[PDB]
Amino acid sequence: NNPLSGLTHKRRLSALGPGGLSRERAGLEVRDVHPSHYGRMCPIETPEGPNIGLIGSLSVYARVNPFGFIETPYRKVVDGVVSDEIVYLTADEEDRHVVAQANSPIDADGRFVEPRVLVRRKAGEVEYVPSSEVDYMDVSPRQMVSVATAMIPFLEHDDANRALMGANMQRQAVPLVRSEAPLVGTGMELRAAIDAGDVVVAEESGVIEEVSADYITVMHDNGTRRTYRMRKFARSNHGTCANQCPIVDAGDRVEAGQVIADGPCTDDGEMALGKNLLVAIMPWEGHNYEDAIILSNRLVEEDVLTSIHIEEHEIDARDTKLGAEEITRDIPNISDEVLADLDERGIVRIGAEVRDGDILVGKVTPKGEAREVRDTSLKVPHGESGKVIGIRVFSREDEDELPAGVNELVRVYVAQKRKISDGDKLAGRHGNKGVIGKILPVEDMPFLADGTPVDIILNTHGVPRRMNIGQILETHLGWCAHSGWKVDAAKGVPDWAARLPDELLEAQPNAIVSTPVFDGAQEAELQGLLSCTLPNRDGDVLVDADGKAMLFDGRSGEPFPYPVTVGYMYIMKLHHLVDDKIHARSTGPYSMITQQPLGGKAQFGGQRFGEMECWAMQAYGAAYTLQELLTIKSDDTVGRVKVYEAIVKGENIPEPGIPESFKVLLKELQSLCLNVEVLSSDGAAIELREGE
Amino acid sequence: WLSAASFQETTRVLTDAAINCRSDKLNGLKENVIIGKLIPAGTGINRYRNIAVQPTEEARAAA
Amino acid sequence: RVQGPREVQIHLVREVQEVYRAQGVSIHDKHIEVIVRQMLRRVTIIDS
Amino acid sequence: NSVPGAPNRVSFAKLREPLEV
Amino acid sequence: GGYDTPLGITNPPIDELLDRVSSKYALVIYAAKRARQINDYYNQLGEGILEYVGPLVEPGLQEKPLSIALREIHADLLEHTEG
Amino acid sequence: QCGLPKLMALELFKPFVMKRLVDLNHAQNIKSAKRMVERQRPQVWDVLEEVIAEHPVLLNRAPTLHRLGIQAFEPMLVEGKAIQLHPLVCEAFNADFDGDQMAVHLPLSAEAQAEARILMLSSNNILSPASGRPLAMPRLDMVTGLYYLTTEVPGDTGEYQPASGDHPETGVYSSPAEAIMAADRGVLSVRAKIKVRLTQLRPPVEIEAELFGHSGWQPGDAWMAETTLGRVMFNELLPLGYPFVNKQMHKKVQAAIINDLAERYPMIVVAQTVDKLKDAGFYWATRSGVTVSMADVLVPPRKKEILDHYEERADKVEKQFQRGALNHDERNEALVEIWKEATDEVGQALREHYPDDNPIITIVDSGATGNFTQTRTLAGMKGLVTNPKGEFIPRPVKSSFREGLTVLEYFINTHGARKGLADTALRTADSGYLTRRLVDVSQDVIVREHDCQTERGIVVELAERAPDGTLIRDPYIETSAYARTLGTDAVDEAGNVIVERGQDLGDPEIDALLAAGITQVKVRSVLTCATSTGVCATCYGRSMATGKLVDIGEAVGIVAAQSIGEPGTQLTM
Amino acid sequence: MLISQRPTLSEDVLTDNRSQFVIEPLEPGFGYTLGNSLRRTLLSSIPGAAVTSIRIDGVLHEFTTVPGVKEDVTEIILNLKSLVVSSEEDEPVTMYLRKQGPGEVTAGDIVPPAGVTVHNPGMHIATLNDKGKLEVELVVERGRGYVPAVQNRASGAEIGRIPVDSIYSPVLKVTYKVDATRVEQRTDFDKLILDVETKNSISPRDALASAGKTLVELFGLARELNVEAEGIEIGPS
Amino acid sequence: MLISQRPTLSEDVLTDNRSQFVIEPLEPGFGYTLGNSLRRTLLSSIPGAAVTSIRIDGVLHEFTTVPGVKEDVTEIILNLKSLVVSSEEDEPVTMYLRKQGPGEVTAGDIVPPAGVTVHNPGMHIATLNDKGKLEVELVVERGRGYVPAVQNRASGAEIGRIPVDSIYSPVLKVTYKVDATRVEQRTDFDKLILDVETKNSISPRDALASAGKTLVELFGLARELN
RNA sequence: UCGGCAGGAGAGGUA
Ligand SMILES: [Mg+2]
Ligand SMILES: [Zn+2]
Repeated sequence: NNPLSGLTHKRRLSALGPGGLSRERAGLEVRDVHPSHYGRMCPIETPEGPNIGLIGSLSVYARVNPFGFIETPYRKVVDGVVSDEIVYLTADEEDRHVVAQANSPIDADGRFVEPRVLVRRKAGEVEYVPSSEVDYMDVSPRQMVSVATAMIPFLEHDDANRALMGANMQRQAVPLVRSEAPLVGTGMELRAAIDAGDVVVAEESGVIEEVSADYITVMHDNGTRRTYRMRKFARSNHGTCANQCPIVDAGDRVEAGQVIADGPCTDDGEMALGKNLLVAIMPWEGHNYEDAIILSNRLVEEDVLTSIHIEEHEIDARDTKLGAEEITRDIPNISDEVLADLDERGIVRIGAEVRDGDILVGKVTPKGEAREVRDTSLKVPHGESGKVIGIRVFSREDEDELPAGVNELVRVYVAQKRKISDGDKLAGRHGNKGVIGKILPVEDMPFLADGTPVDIILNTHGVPRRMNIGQILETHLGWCAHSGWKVDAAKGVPDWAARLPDELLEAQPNAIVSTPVFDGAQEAELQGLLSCTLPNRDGDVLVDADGKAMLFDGRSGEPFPYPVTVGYMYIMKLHHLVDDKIHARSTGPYSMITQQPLGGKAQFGGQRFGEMECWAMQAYGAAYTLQELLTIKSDDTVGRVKVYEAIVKGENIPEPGIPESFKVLLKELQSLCLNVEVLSSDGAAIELREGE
Repeated sequence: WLSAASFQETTRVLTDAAINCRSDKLNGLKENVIIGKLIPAGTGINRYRNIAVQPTEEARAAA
Repeated sequence: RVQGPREVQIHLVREVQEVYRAQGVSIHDKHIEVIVRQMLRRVTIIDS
Repeated sequence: NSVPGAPNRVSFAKLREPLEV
Repeated sequence: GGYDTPLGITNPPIDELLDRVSSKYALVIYAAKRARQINDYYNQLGEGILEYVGPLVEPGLQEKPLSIALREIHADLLEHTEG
Repeated sequence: QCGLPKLMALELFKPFVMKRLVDLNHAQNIKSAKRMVERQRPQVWDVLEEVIAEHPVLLNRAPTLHRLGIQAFEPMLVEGKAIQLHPLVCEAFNADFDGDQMAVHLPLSAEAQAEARILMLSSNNILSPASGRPLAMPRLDMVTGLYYLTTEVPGDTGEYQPASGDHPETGVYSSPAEAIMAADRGVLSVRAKIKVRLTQLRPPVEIEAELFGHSGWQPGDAWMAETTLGRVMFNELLPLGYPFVNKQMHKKVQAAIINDLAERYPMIVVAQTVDKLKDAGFYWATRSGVTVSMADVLVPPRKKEILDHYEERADKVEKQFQRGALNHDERNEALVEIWKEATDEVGQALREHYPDDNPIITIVDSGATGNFTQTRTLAGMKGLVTNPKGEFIPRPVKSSFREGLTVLEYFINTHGARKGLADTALRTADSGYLTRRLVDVSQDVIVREHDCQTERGIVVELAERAPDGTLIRDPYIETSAYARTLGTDAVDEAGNVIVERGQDLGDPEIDALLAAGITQVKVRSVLTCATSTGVCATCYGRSMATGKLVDIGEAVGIVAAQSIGEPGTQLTM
Repeated sequence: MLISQRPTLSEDVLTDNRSQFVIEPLEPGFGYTLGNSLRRTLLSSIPGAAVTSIRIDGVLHEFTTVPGVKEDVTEIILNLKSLVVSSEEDEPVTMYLRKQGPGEVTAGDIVPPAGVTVHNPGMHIATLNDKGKLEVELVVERGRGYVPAVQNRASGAEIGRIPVDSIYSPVLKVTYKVDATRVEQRTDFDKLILDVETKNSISPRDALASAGKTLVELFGLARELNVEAEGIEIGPS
Repeated sequence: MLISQRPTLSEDVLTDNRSQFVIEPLEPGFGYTLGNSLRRTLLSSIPGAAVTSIRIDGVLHEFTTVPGVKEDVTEIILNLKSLVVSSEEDEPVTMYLRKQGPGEVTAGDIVPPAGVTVHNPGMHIATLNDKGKLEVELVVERGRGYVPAVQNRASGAEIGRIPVDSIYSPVLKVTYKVDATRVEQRTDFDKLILDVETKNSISPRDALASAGKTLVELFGLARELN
């Protein structure tokens, strides 16, 4: 789906398989966070369904023994002073030592400031010992998290369930036609893109000689020249697009390890899975009721959230006992008006716009020797469309490996561009999740004092009861980063900015910052930065010291009576689109043994009316609806046709007959040497075979 | 035996019914659902299923 | 056997309602009586 | 940091790191 | 009552339709047998001679026979007996 | 009403469209009409507007845990590929809007259409069939809007000032229209106390008795009200003959009003009234100023002192153990008993610091959502957590989520946060088997007659008397004595009878019995019915879903199994 | 450019002083552009006249109860503020009401100052029962909208000139709702359904006829900066 | 007391794209609905011109790369969406961009017809090395609003034409501010200060006048009774 | 008028 999902798949520890456990046998004690998982397994990233606790992820600093036991590093301390010697310890060796905590005040020399520190004793017992017994210390606050959990800013302000959902939903984002890096990040996004391997890096140092849209030529210092090719519009395992673009000039000097070309979800070497949008937190006429989302129309007129999806279709030409199938344009069964987009070989031409029920290749089957030709042509399935971007034909006569029994192969690729619409799923990094309820014109949207409309509206009733307050902090910091700030130091550095670095005392508009996962921006710092931001073109400050702004109403014109929270937030598009979930059916294919409708969307199937849905019908008292749903719509072979004829002709619906599954059951019972018979009011078993 | 065979322990109930030569009268909700008949509740009972409706004399005379 | 049929139905309809009332769920007593009525419908033969 | 060409992303971190991932 | 005018499928109001019948299970059969009589009249009038009665109340432009049956029931123009 | 995509309604209604297309001379044969429909020619978008007129459909969401998981609506053609659902049926369907899906079914014959239009219509199914409480009720945003509107703020703009000498009343209004015109100019606030002359609103009982006495001909009779504008605009939504309320609309008050309307009025005015309550709630939710920022989650003022005191009290116990007095369980127990009082002092300081016009307070004080435990966790201190075995850890979490937990606190917070999800996932597979077992045993109980004329019954407690001589109402009387039929007449002190045999037990009968010195009553119950097969209507009593006596032929057996099992995933034990 | 489908106004007389105008079909988005400005032009632009001050006799101070009448001064004000009056003059006029005797003083007793008229001469002002006399001197001026009492400071000439509020508007309650219609295969169109309720001195149809003449001359100051500007033609009537 | 001073308009020019308009003295209250009526008519129904199709020579679809250009066709397309064009004729007009050799393709290399004028002679369209040429044929049309891509085989076209999305609004940002005069002696009024910023095709005083024609012609189906 | 099809197992997900 994207580079993060591919990287996460290769770091998974699974407790099932040929030699382990089962989803049914596993109980409730194998799905718990043991105290010995600290530094070896992530306690947050885990599935949400029946596989909760049976699948996990390796931590960032963990490594495996030559025996199979996971290790983790520590810093050795002696005489109350932290050294800089790293030793890797297994879970069986760290229970005989006292291990300190990562968030511990350390002076310049390396002595603990606090008299007592929080440690971890033998059996995972947390205690407050006086700092004079410590023997080891953590290496970093992010030692216990995985690579996808270490990408959520302000993680310590979020509940465990919401961080779990945020980590699971960061792997479902789709690549967009244009990418942009977060305004507020964590710093893990740079080495999560190089190690994933979806970028192009230089293996040696040199200058760039030639750059085009599909190749880069680098001249090395010794004399050798190396050229790198690109994958333009390639289809991934899940139908997404994998496109690489160069980000270098024609005279740049390149050092070994530098990123040369971008990738699917990459912006200048760092992973970018979404976009920055201006948010307002307020209810709006009930259109964002119960986790719905309101969008703007500027996100459709400017292609902000647009993705490319590619499809692939195949067909095979083989021999037969009556002849040999051949691919050709000549088909004596269909007209000449629908055979205008085919070439002299029976295939479509590149650049043609196909639609549902259209023709892709033309193939006929002989029936034996004329007038023996039947029609079997590959056609576009129901509800599909898009341009044709490539055709790959394999033949037997041109010395190509082919399965035995077939003569020719052909593949057709069809691509489309999808915009945002109602029913599509959006998400954030903190657990926010909902479908789009409405898309509004830009004149119907609340706007700031200078006339800037907002891009998305989120409801305030869902934040307090779910304990994910990291999103509000993210919006505050995003607004501060977007606008830019400057701290006054005329009378010395203020008291709240004592611990800030010297490069964070001033910033430019559209700046990028980084807040690590467990050591980032405090709240005094945010509160002090919210009152230092720069003005806009005119000397006005729209957002006050609380992070709230006064908005106008775009439908009535009057200002809203109270200030509303405004800011910038990072929004991703999830791979759950409504165009792939709509389905309907009146009649179609049926089964073979029990002549019920088929199942599934690809086979044009029906919807199950299960056991629990019959109890509701019986509790309502609806005796005719249930009978019709169970006989003339599922199994009554003779009544289905009469019902269709009556509906078309406008007459009354006939009386249901008897289902076929009952007869199948009776023959099943009779095949186990059971003498089951259907009697009448006076004996004289009924035949139950029709025929008269 | 039809209502008990579809609940649990199909083999045991089928064996006992075969040995005892039991007979089913098909007078329940589950059996009427299985064989494809009107359930004996709600609008499927005799009082409501045999209603006869005809226009009143005055309305028929007027029109 | 000690008390009689009438007291088992009170003990049952009360012990079942306590569990649901502890967590704050309101169900009428006429819904549990329908199911308790079906639990006492048979007789065990001593001598035939 | 530690990568030849990378965007300049300033950080709020107050602790130093003795190891690289 | 003191209600506003109903629209669409909620006309006529059922609290008055239920005053002409014994329960809500007999109204279903009443309406569903008058609708079938109306449909038989419509589909047999253009062919030959029939024995049923046409809509006792003035229909609309394209109205379903169930709506006409319910309007006839509400206007006290029919009668029924129970089995 | 619902909303149906055009491309789905075209496929669901194909034969009806083919018939209409052939009838209107838009095609020649059935095959031609089929091809034209399948090709989506522009001639098929006009017949598919009278084809689907007054043709109901059925909407279903899985799991179907009770009757209201299936309901019948009237389709409307919308633009898009998603179905539009009413906000007031989400409680019955148990459906949020973060990715759920529902299925559509189409009735065909006349009987199925009549059943869908009469038995299953959404506007007919408002009361819950298990307890008789309303399901289609305002919630969440509507509750906040209707609680903001009907709130009285002392000392506001343009309130009533009973002045003399300088100027008169200065704040008495002659009609609601004048009050609205004044509020459109900024002179008057919606939530400011005023005096307004009302003409078309029914006065309360005491005011009516004092003024008109015999009756209040409210179409044109004028009185005086001391209320706000929001209360008048709220009472203009209730029916015409409903007396003035004049109260703040907590969720309990709204539920009481809806229940009274459902029990005293036809079922069409209730459906017409909830739809305009939803409108007013949604309109006033967006102008109430509820928003979240990090400067509204106020912290306790004096918290570190409390914590230091309750940490010294613990270090004494620790010293003691270090020398020796207790073994281990005594230590852990006294540490738990110190860190279970420190969280309560923090709680009671947080519930005294927060003002009453805070956005976080008015969401839990209006009954919309949430508790105060979550508010204490967010802004106070999390407290004690549990180990994987299930016992409290003697070390607490002293930091709120507004300040951020540390690495170790966050790690030990997950031990009892994973157990919740795993047990939630394992208590959904043992409740559905209990429900399946309950349905099968009680599937042959059906109301068969009207009265068995039996004389047996059961005894109901119905309140008890204190030693002083004052009756104490039984705490559990709505689910044991209400909606039942008497078996013997209720007599008192060898006197007359207040109620007679064979009468339902509403609240008037209950209060009449209680105000005469009667405790023990004899009712008719299903446990003692004389009917051979099934039960009779009189013994069962009143149907909770409709509020009247039961109908001959109902399936009282499946509702009893779809009631006791519906709320079994909430039994956190 | 042309509109495609020309909107049309239609009325639906409910009562005698209440109607329901419908304007459809409106292009997507033009239902909220025409609603709030028609409501505001209807409720704050039509001129009219109303009582702006009274001077009841016998009240040097404490305005509690007047000798003889069975009502407090606040009920007298509430009953002398719902008078549908109209005047064809310019400067403030003056009226007088002097009824002495057991009876029921009504609006049919204020002698009109040759030019101003009372259109509802059947309303009850007070019930003089305890054999007394009422003498009220009112000042009826003209204006527009709802003006709150203009508290003065004459300090001498206002011996007891109680200032009242003035409802100059001839319209009393306007409400609007924007619906949706279908024109072909395109839904999401618009339909405005106003609801004007007036007094007894103007008809509900002259309001949306004199509120389209103070807005075709307020939005006509823009279409005069450049006469040829290529707007949107509506088509022949 | 009834006022008589009829509202009067007055403009002030701060640049060649931004302007302000004062409209005093309105009636107490009627100051925000006129501002919103004009902002809602200025940001929706103003006619203009936009490009609607391109035709490079050698390309067939939009999912490919040309030889010698450092971008694909979807980036030339997403960079040809910020071109401010103008027109005077109601019929499609074909422009022509033909550049070759080392350099950078800009918008000043599009030889316009006679009636079309490009107002951005300094935007970016691509970068060329000494191995590629760009031959584009842009089609300009007039209209109103935002119309999505007009499909290919649903308009009778060939197999080389690439449809494009067209935005026809010549306006960028509009806001207002009211200065209320709430004095005693009940002599109140208002004052609206509109600000209109247009892109570069229409002067800030021809957009207010197209919205004034639209609103002087939509509020006329009300005064048809009197 | 020729002519004409739809079983199992495993893995990962959404509510
Ligand atoms: Mg959900
Ligand atoms: Zn009985």
